[PDB]
Amino acid sequence: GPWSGNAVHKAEKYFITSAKRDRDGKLQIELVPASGRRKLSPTPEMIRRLIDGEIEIYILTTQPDIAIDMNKEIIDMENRYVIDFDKRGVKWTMREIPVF
Amino acid sequence: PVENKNQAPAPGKHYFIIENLCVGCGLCLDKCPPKVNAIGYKFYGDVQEGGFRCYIDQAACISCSACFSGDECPSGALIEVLPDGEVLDFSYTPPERLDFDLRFLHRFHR
Amino acid sequence: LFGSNDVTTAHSDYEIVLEGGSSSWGKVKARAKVNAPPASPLLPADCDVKLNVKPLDPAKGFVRISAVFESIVDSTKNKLTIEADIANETKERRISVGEGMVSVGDFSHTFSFEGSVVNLFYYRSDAVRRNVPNPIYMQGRQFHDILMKVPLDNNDLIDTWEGTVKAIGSTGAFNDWIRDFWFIGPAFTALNEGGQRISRIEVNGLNTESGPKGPVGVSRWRFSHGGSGMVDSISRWAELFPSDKLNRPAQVEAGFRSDSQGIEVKVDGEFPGVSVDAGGGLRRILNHPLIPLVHHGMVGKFNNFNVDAQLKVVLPKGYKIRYAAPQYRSQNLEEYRWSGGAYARWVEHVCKGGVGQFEILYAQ
Amino acid sequence: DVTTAHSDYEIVLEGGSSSWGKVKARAKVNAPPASPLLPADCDVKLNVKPLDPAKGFVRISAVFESIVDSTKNKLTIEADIANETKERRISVGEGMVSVGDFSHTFSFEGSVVNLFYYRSDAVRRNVPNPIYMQGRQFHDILMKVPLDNNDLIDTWEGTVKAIGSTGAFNDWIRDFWFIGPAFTALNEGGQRISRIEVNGLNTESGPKGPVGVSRWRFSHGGSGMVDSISRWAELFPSDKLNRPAQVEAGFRSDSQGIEVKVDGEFPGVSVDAGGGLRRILNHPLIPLVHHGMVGKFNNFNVDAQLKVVLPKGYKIRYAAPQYRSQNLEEYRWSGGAYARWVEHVCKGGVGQFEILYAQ
Amino acid sequence: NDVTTAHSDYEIVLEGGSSSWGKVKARAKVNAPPASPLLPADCDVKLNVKPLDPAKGFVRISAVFESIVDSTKNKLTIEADIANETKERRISVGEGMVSVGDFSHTFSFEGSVVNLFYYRSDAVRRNVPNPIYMQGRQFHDILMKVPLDNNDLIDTWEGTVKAIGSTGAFNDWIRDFWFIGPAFTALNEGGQRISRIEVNGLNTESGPKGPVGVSRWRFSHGGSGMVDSISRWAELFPSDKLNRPAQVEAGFRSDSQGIEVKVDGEFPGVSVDAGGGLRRILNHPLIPLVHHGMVGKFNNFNVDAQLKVVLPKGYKIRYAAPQYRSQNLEEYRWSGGAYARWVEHVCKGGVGQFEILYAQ
Ligand code: BCL
Ligand code: BCL
Ligand code: BCL
Ligand code: BCL
Ligand code: BCL
Ligand code: BCL
Ligand code: BCL
Ligand code: BCL
Ligand code: SF4
Ligand code: SF4
Repeated sequence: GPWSGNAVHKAEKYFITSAKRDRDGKLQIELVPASGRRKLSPTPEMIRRLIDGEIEIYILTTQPDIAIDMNKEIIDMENRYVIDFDKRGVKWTMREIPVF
Repeated sequence: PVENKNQAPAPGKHYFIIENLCVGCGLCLDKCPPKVNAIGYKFYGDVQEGGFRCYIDQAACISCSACFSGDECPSGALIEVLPDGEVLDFSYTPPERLDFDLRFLHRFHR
Repeated sequence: LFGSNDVTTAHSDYEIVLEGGSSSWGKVKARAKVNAPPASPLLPADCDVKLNVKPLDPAKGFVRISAVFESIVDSTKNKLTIEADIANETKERRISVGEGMVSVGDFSHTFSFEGSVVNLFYYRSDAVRRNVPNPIYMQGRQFHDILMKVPLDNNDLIDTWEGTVKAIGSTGAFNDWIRDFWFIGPAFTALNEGGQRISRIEVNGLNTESGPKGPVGVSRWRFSHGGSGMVDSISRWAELFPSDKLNRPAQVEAGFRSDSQGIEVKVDGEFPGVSVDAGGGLRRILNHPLIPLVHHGMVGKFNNFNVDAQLKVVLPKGYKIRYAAPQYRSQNLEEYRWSGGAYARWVEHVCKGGVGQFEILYAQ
Repeated sequence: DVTTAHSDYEIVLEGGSSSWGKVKARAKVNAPPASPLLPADCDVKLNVKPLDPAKGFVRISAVFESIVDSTKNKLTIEADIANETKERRISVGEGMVSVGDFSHTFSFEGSVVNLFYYRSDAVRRNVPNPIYMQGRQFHDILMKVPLDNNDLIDTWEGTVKAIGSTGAFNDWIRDFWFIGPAFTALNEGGQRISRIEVNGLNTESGPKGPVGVSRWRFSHGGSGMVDSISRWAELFPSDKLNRPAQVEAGFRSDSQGIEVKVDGEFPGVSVDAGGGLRRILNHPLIPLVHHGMVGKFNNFNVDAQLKVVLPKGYKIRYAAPQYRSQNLEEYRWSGGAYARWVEHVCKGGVGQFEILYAQ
Repeated sequence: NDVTTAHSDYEIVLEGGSSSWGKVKARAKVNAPPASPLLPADCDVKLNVKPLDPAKGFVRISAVFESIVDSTKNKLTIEADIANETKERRISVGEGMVSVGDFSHTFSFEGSVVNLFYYRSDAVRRNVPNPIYMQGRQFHDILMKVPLDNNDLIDTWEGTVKAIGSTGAFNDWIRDFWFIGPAFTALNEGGQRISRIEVNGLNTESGPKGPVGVSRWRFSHGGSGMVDSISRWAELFPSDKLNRPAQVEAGFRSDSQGIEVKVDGEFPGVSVDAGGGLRRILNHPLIPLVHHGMVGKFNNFNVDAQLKVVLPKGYKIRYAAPQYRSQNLEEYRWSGGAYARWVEHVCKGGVGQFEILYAQ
């Protein structure tokens, strides 16, 4: 179980690259697993996996913010973004360079 | 009859760190050359509750890749972005496997 | 002294629990651990196969099968789920209506299919069935008329559909070269190595229809699967389909895990067609289909191995074993266990693809 | 225990005036057979008598008495065969099958035109020993089968109905033609058989009632691995035949093992590879591959010996792995390398064993 | 005396940087008899590639097959210019000479190979990180000219003229002629299906010193994914990666006692970026594996194999399957164990993968 795949992640960690908001919304939002060999698209089957809990997609910070107000605009702590508006999504924070 | 000659001796970059995932162990600091000093501790609160994390100064950090190639991160916060944009928690993650156990009926493990 | 050293080892266990009376039901539990490397170009391949089946109302038949394949290959997750009602219209024809879905990694597509399979032996001679006790080889041919409809919700489906529409009209050799596409891997080799021949498909006209639940590509095509005689899908049409034996639901939870150091196979199953009645009041475990053996022969001859194989036929109290060649090693009052010696030789024979017989005849 | 195959081989050669040879082979292997029907006890007797060598017509009598799954089936053929030309052969004969209780007679008149794809003197001059010679064989066979049994009549009616419909019947008769893995053996041996051409399916009056007339043609392939096209003149030593030649080969196969007994006195065992050298006939490759597909199925240790008795005054000069023992006039191949070659050919190896003997 | 063992040494010296440009040194010896009715069978093959012009993209390849079989010497030399016009269509212009015994014929050829994959789905390439089984079709169109300077050669051309003009089934039997012997089996064991050819032209124009027979013909190779030529067409031709004249010598000698093989040479394309930042030593082409298994199944053998992958400094192997036994801090060594089982696997025709992933 844990030894299969990356041992840190309970669910498959799918980071979201900065594919965004450059051509009719850029529906081909780039989802990349922790393995990183493949580069998938956000098809409804990936959403089925994500709601199944087997995978979990995460937004990074140090990049052009990915449709940050067009995907979802809940900004209570700036990290309340959800895809199907009832997702309970989690954002990865990186104040890498802006902090001392 | 005739054959040709043979010889055969065989026989006889822009690395980032996710502070949400980072736990503040600082092996990146040990893996960084002292002349650069890219890895640095940032303190948030009580040390025993996670407290300080680590950060990279992008301008100072110039494509050494020692941190990630060392593969010393326990938390997987040390990430590498690629020119095409893929992100790597680890250099080589083990493959995901469909796990289900084996029990022979007549063997002693049944 | 001995030759062919440095052999690997395969440890295998099998159990066939038969059911007494007119019920030909069996419970097959098999385990295998092989230390030989697999023949997978994408080696880390683990597949779990859940084949459920349920008796729908037998007024018209239409037993319902439900197959779920989940395969992780090179850390690529694939899942195929098919639920289909299948019914033997007559002894030669079969008609099915079903739905299903594939899902590889990210791309998934659902299909709704109907299918008329007309299976005809190249000959039905009274003399043959009069003279032979059990014809294992039987020449014949299947004709599948398959109408499959797929909503083109994904853009990949749309591009592929446009490509296929252009191809079927631009090239008449498509009907041939589609066979080249039809075998994804070494299946083209296994086709001729298994005795199967596949005729050029005859398209009846694939067309798109505007569906409220997404546009649907509806493709109707017929293809002919001829058999040299080794093919279970043709020669054993009477079998392969528990038309009246499904008085109870049945299941299979098979699976394997294959990686650079080994293969791990676990099969649990309940099958209604394990036992076949024979002449003289004898009943036997069904003759092994030869397509499995031959198709396994391609990969079974890649390493030299020694097999430690056990098999337990839990025979019903009302039956006594007969005509067992190889013979049984351990004799219980009702159970019968084959292991070692000649049976081990047979296991090594069929692991490499040898189509040999393991006649086990049980009777009252 | 362990699968160990013991094979005792011996060949005795006449020389000078004859290319004849007497062969005895006793094989016993513990591996199970690859027959879906387990017990198979078959005996084969082939007797070729020179009816007339001047005419070229030699009479081959072939009886195959087999017991498979407690079913006794006996095939028999008698055929006068003659080379009309070096490319075309003509056969006229009669036979019958005796499968179980069913039995049917057939009278066959056939012509086989074995044409080479290419015949180049450049190829003939260099690379002298021709093995992979490709060619096409056009077989045209007319079969007369008396329709007596009502099941037989039903079969005849079924086939004449199947030829009325089923425009692709010629291609699918190939799938019917080969009961089991023989369709795979087509490709394994390299032969590709084309769609047959049925010149005529008809009935004809006769003393035994109607006789089904079946004239049909087909084409045996041209890879070159198959030896029917590569050695067209070698397989048929009509000129070298002057006495009856007899081969009795029988195998008894139980799940416990296979026991083979072969006793064959035949012409054509010695062929002159070059000037002053006589060679044992080169191994046909189609049997090697067709039996290798079966022999690959089980690991085995090998105990093999080969005894060669030459014509008096001849000695072995060149040899694939040399003879293990040599008595005067007797050579014995055994030990390591010969066992390696035997294990090679059991599993389908087409490697050579070039035994050259000279006066 | 009864033991048959295979002794093999392998050395893969990769070079630093994005370009692989690796050197392969392989020695092999096996006591099993060869699967060749003509023995002894000796062969020397020299393949040297030279960058003719980087701006034009033209590369030049010379292959010299020298062989001795049954005390007969055959030599196929061929110099060719390969040029990638498009990612599907590729052109070739070359000249060569086949000398068998006293006979010798020179040939020239213009040739276009158009390789088209059946499925160009973005879904498959998006999901599968390592595409192995890629179906497709290669259309070859070859115009080959040979001086008819020999009477036997003239006879061959004349007989072929009549053969083409007489039989309409010639396009099927020409495959039997071309696939001489076990080759016709191998194409079925490797997923290769060959369509009937089409003879566009068959004519003769005469040069002042002798006649020239010109034959233009097309054929269609068809790969069911297992074929290296189709599935790895891009990995086939690393012309962009080639700036230095690369070359490989390969000689195998086959007496009935044993087979001895030596393959020494450098060439690009050994390692490709598999994604995820790890360079992968290229996947094994499966056609060699199955075609060699065809003859390797014929006998059993003990395995004594040793592979020595020489990484360039600064790079480490992150994945090996099976694992490396020993490491010299730059050289990773696979000797015995599951690597021996994998060597047995591939010798007998196994298509199992050996994932060598290495990175900075
Ligand atoms: C060295 C010899 C070894 C050995 C070495 C190997 C090697 C080497 C390989 C295997 C492989 C396998 N072996 Mg093994 N194996 C040994 C002995 C065993 C034993 C045992 C001890 O009893 C068992 C239980 C097995 C069992 C298995 C399987 C787990 C596996 C093949 C899966 C298969 O069925 O796919 C079924 C596949 C298909 C049906 C093909 C699908 C593709 C084609 C294009 C489509 C076909 C038609 C389609 C399905 C029709 C659908 C529609 C119809 C309506 C139904 N082997 C011996 C001792 N084994 C192989 C494996 O899978 O590796 C990962 C493999 O590579
Ligand atoms: C595999 C060898 C033959 C073959 C032989 C058969 C046979 C035999 C049958 C069909 C049937 C069907 N075939 Mg088919 N068919 C093949 C190739 C194909 C291909 C293709 C690969 O392109 C397609 C699209 C089809 C299409 C179809 C459908 C029209 C139809 C119903 C499918 C369905 O219910 O599956 C559902 C999917 C499965 C259940 C997946 C698993 C398949 C395996 C083979 C089942 C093994 C059973 C196991 C040993 C015992 C299970 C016990 C459990 C308790 C259930 N065939 C090849 C040529 N085909 C059926 C029919 O006639 O319908 C009218 C039928 O009876
Ligand atoms: C669409 C496919 C076809 C079909 C194709 C075949 C073929 C072909 C064969 C059978 C065989 C059998 N099938 Mg069926 N069969 C169909 C319909 C059915 C139904 C049903 C009412 O739906 C049932 C319950 C059965 C039940 C059975 C048994 C009578 C018999 C196996 C007995 C044995 O001991 O198995 C014990 C077997 C197991 C322990 C192994 C099971 C292995 C795996 C799980 C299934 C086989 C396929 C392949 C290896 C794996 C998946 C590959 C792809 C992902 C599809 N069939 C459908 C319509 N079936 C086999 C038999 O022996 O025929 C005489 C056989 O070869
Ligand atoms: C594991 C390795 C084992 C081994 C494994 C096996 C196995 C396993 C089997 C055999 C089988 C056989 N083996 Mg063995 N065998 C070993 C060692 C040997 C040795 C030896 C070293 O001395 C010998 C001589 C043999 C010899 C034999 C044969 C007696 C037998 C196959 C009969 C045959 O000719 O059918 C030839 C039959 C054909 C030609 C039939 C063709 C059918 C088709 C449909 C008809 C097409 C048309 C027809 C050809 C046309 C002819 C036209 C006329 C020319 C006019 N084995 C090694 C050590 N062997 C088989 C056996 O005995 O079966 C019961 C078998 O399954
Ligand atoms: C085997 C490869 C080829 C083949 C190659 C040849 C060759 C070569 C010859 C024929 C010949 C004949 N072929 Mg044919 N033929 C094949 C398959 C067929 C089939 C079929 C059902 O597939 C048919 C209908 C025929 C029809 C016929 C007949 C018209 C004719 C005489 C047969 C005979 O007397 O057999 C009787 C059968 C027996 C004697 C048993 C034969 C066993 C083996 C194959 C040969 C004997 C040698 C044996 C190894 C050692 C014994 C030595 C003894 C002294 C004989 N062939 C396949 C496709 N055929 C002959 C001819 O040209 O006729 C005009 C001929 O010379
Ligand atoms: C081998 C499997 C396929 C095949 C696949 C390919 C591939 C792959 C290529 C060609 C190409 C060519 N093909 Mg082709 N082709 C085959 C059969 C044929 C036949 C025939 C009747 O047998 C003919 C006439 C041709 C004709 C031709 C030419 C038009 C052209 C250049 C040949 C040349 O320079 O060779 C010179 C001779 C050789 C170099 C001899 C050795 C060949 C082997 C295959 C090389 C392997 C290299 C080794 C693994 C690594 C070497 C490192 C070295 C440093 C280079 N092909 C079969 C069916 N064909 C090329 C092209 O597209 O041209 C436009 C090309 O890329
Ligand atoms: C032991 C072998 C491994 C394995 C090893 C490999 C290897 C190695 C390769 C692939 C490749 C592929 N495999 Mg895989 N893969 C396995 C299991 C699966 C399963 C699954 C059971 O869930 C699926 C869906 C797939 C799917 C795929 C694709 C991602 C890809 C081929 C693309 C293509 O052109 O296909 C087209 C395929 C078809 C034309 C064949 C026909 C499809 C099926 C059989 C049709 C019948 C379906 C159904 C049962 C019928 C009834 C319903 C009908 C609607 C009537 N694999 C098993 C476990 N796979 C290749 C790759 O990625 O290529 C880039 C590759 O190199
Ligand atoms: C005319 C031939 C074709 C062609 C056909 C093929 C085929 C087919 C294959 C390769 C393969 C390879 N080729 Mg190439 N290739 C062509 C052009 C080139 C050029 C170039 C710029 O000219 C270069 C540098 C290469 C380089 C390469 C490598 C990237 C790769 C082998 C990797 C390895 O480690 O091999 C290890 C090295 C070897 C084992 C050395 C082999 C040396 C011998 C002398 C050549 C092979 C002989 C073969 C077995 C028999 C041929 C007999 C025929 C009758 C001619 N190719 C030309 C245009 N090449 C393989 C690969 O993986 O492709 C992706 C592959 O499958
Ligand atoms: S990449 Fe180099 S500079 Fe940047 S943190 Fe690592 S060691 Fe320091
Ligand atoms: S190694 Fe990982 S946990 Fe430790 S300081 Fe670096 S990023 Fe944080």
